Amino acid sequence: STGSATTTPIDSLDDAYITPVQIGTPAQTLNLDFDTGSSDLWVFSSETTASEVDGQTIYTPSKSTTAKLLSGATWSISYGDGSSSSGDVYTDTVSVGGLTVTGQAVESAKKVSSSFTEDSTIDGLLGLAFSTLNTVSPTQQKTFFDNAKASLDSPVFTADLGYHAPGTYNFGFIDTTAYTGSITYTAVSTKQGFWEWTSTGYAVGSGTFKSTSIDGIADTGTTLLYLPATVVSAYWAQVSGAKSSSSVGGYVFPCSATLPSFTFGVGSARIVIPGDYIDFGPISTGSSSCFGGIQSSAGIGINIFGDVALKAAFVVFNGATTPTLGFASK
Ligand SMILES: CNC1Cc2ccccc2C1
Repeated sequence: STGSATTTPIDSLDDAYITPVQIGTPAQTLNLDFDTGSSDLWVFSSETTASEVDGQTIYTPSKSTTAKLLSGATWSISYGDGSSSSGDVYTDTVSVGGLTVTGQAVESAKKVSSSFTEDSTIDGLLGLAFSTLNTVSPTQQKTFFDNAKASLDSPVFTADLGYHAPGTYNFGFIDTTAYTGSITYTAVSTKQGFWEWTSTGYAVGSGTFKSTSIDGIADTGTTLLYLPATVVSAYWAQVSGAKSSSSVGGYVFPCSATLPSFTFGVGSARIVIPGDYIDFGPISTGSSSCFGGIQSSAGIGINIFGDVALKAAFVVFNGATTPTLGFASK
């Protein structure tokens, strides 16, 4: 089998992407944030504290003839940005772009943190990291991809995120029309449960490429590109007036600037992030200070190749027995 679904930016900055997902019988369609940095499929629901729902579409398990309470199971997750959610668990039928999994764990939120409430466009998350990170207790549950894998034509999914435009998540096949050149594959460590890999270096604008190993994760659920402070300083030093602001929480730059590109290495290949992808707009409405899309990972403990990096590439998440990542230009 295969599946193919369009993913759409939630706003004009590409702060996140939402993909429609069918849950239950009859189908209830929710717009989920596909997150290769976590492993829980959770949704706003009829069980979510009413004061914490503000515009989201909710899953109502009592209206699904295929929903079954997963008795005794609970979940609780905290994300790198400080947000969190928790609740209980149902199993139900879940379909993405025509690909159906029966018996998928659908984690129903009883509580969500304020950042989720305040984002009316995101109805939940669909985790695509390794199932070893799934938070369901006492019986850990498998991701949608892990459940689908054996049925897929090939044990892969691909992320093709757009810049200020829709893109595509495919399951089970690699669309050879969706990229240019060849796909360069690179080794993955699953030891932390992430799609963790080592970039071979970087360049700023038209500058010379610096060969240096940068271990990080391919994370569709993170907006920005988080890299070591040395790399990030070298980038922003090429933008007149750019500075790290403790009050704002990262590098800012004059909105009048033209940003240089940023290149990262994948083996001997190179992915070029255009400068415009690094502009996240005014820090507050009407400000002439703009927020940068490349930020330091120093306070995080891991480098994160988030959407800013991934949207410059066609990305293959290869879930074969030895997983690997593939990157192509597009
Ligand atoms: C670090 N990324 C996590 C945190 C978050 C917040 C809003 C939407 C998605 C996600 C995944």
